[PDB]
Amino acid sequence: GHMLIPHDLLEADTLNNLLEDFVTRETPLDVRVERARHALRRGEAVILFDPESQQCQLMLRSEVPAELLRD
Repeated sequence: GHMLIPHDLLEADTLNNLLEDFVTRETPLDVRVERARHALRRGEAVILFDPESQQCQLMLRSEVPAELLRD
C-alpha cells in the first residue's frame, strides 16, 4: 500500500513508460503494449501508486493482494 489509480487519470507519457516496463518485466513491443492497454481497459491490469516514493507500477489484478484491491 500503495493505492490504486485509474489509468485514465494518468499523464500519457508516464502511462506509456509504465506499460513498457510491465511488458518487459517474438511479438513486437508495441503489440504487447496494446495487449496491456486492453488489459487496463478490462480492469485485468491495474496501477498501484505509493504515496511515499511517489512511484507507480502496472500489475496484473491477479498478482495484487486482496488488501490492495479493496480501495
